[PDB]
Amino acid sequence: ADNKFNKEQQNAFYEILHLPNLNEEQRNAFIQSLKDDPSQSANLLAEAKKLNDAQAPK
Repeated sequence: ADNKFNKEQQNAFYEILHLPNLNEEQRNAFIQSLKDDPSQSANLLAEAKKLNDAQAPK
């Protein structure tokens, strides 16, 4: 849990962390990037969401 994020950054953080189809590697990667530059919240969340969706078992 991280409380240094306000709203969008926080949603992005927790959503990326929540993404089940996003493996620990990429999850921790996007999380790291989220923490490194919170300004990329929507961007990283977008990439992570799209990647999570793409990596969704089919």
